[PDB]
Amino acid sequence: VQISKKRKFVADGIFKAELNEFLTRELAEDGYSGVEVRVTPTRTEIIILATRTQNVLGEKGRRIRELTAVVQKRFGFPEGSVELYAEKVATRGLCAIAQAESLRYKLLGGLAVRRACYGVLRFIMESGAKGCEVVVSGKLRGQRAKSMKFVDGLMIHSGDPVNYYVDTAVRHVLLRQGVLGIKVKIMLPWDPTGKIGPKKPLPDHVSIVEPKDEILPTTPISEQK
Amino acid sequence: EWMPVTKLGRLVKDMKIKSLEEIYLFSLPIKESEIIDFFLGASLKDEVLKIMPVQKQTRAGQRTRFKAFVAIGDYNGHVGLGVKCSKEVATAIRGAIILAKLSIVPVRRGYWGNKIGKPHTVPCKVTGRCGSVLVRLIPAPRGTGIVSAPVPKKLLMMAGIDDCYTSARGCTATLGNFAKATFDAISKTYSYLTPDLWKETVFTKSPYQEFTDHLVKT
Amino acid sequence: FSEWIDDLEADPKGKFAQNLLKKLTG
RNA sequence: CAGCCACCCGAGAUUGAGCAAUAACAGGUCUGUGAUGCCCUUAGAUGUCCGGGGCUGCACGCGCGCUACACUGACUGGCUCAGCGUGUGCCUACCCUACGCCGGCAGGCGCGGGUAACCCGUUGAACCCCAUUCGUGAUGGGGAUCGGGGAUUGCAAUUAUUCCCCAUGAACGAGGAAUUCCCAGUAAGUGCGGGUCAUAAGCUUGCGUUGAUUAAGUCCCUGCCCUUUGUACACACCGCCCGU
RNA sequence: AGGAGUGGAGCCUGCGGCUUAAUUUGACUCAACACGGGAAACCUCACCCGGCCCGGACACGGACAGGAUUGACAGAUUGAUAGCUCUUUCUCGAUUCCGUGGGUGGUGGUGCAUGGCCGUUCUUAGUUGGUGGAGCGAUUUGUCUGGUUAAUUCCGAUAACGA
Repeated sequence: VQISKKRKFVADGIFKAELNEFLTRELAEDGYSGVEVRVTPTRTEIIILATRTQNVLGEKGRRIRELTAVVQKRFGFPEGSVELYAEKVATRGLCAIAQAESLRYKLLGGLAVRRACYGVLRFIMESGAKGCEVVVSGKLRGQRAKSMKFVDGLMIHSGDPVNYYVDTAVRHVLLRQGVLGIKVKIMLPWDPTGKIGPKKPLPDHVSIVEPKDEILPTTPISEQK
Repeated sequence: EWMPVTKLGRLVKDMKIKSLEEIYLFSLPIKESEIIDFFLGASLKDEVLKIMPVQKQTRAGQRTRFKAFVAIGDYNGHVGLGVKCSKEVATAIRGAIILAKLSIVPVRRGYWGNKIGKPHTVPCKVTGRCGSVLVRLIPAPRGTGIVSAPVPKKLLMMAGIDDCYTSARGCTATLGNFAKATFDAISKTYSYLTPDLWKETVFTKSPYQEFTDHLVKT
Repeated sequence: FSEWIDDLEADPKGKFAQNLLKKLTG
């Protein structure tokens, strides 16, 4: 039943990858954003984040139970030890996956690709992110394919901060004429006390507290207590 | 909320300047479009004359920017022209609108023959020049309208000119030069010394001098 | 609206170039 | 000034990598894709089925290393010492290694030490401090080419692919014009765990292991960049273009 | 300056010419040729042969309820233990069969219609706005004569300033 810790760790990572793949293939239509796992003694819960909670629930709450049984039956775990929650994201603006899927489903429904990209850029910048880029590549006008960019704000591409200050999301739009590749890079802002962005600043950013203005003393003036 | 950056902006925001004409009288540079919004920003109409894609050759492709030529002006006595180039068309139009507001000039209107009513045409024949493009405005009788190409017609209508004859020479196909030449011709209307302007100028107190105390104390 | 602006920036010198530039204002 | 060069001090007075921008290449990948569009498809198939069938086939040269040229060392053993790590299984059968004996070898049987720095193992690995020959060599090194004996996962190992002993054993005095990679625990000589994998390495990777003088410079052979400059090039010199 | 010493001289996956049924190819300077994480009997096998289920669901016609495969030893024989195909008809019970397609799957093509991933320019030191200045404009300055640095690194000069 038990195996060494390295193999169990890689197996848990594999299970997380499987779960995320199945969910992003299933509920991306419902504004799916992300998944997470909590493990208690002899129990495992998996939580999800998606914009449209009522749509992701469905009717009679049937989808959650159905999918939970699916994963329970898929991964062979002891039955009754898996439960799937229903949570909404903190915001759809600072999440790269959510905006990538929004752009995807604006593209599939029929719309000028550059109108959709402009709209997603405006939506990102009213959301308060420190910057972003979106690249839509494929066959737009003609038979040749030209990768097409949009940037706003500022984006960093190097060092360690890209590990936590930049969120990357790559997706595909399926079209009658071809497949469009969509890459999205978002830069989270310096957001302590709430953890929507990083709690730590950019390592190259130095902030100086402003000097306090006080009356410069002339003579010792104390009062007895 | 407009927070002025210049002395003229502070005077305009604090209702020290009562019209655009006091600013024009002293030839002060207007560097904030909020001054123009304060004084005329209830009758100003903008119009994008052109979007022109220009290209700079580079190692691995042509960098393409878009230049917006935008005319602005309430259709009475004021007109401006702005040209702004940027990588985005919307940003270019926004910048061109700001620049056209910054370049708004007073338009002098006169009479063709007898002087019944309000002025309707240019006071005299004026000529504007821009890169081989020569635009001549000639006073016309009342009710003739603007006899011009569409590009100068837009600016002449936004300037409040009811009727005017025009002549053009050069490469007027370049809309930017055509527009700048007719803007020069329009702006030369008030710089022309006609015999009704021979009266000696009675100098007044400049805005920076007449409200220097307000600027110091605010 | 901005649809023409955006499709123009995709192909500034494409087949749909004079049309879109004119559709902006003319 | 920004800095540079030495010295005191200090462990360290430049440790080594990871990530790595515009904008692009009709670079590669439709043989990863259950990411795939449009033609070829729609059973006289374009698959798992016997694996039966093959790059382990040969008249020369280019292309990444080791053995080698020895009295700088093969050589009897006296030996004292590593680092990184995979390691007995919710369809995952395949696991690294001690007690007794046998046999030169592949291995054997009883519990087997392994949920870990407890097990391998105070990882008793490479050279050398010595012990017969060689005392200046084509041989004992080069066993690279042909005989014969065994085991452990293999339904099958033929074209012995896989692991040990016996002998006939070949240029090898600095190795063609011409070249590749190199600055301090560094070029190198050596073993170990992996992608390899049914024990599976001549590749690679990662690790230690004993470990080196020219170098602290410059713009020549080579390139990439910058500035000026010329252009009739802009599909950008693999350009453009003249005449027969 | 040179140091392991290169191709040198036997034996490497590997490439290139290689008949044959195919020795298959994809990938030609650095930026292919111990690369496809390629030491292959079998999954690396794509390619040469004979069988394996049609992976055929709508329309419409058959014995139309008994339609037809696994039935170790001998016989029909590119398997006699695949009945793979035979005079016989040696077995689940009607989801098996045929024709215009249909939805299918092709490591079948086009990477010169596309993705993503990677290589490369390039791991050098480059790149770009805003405001200001110059030019009718494309553009230019900032982004520079110098010194300095591993570095567009920073000084300094300075129509630029601040990024």
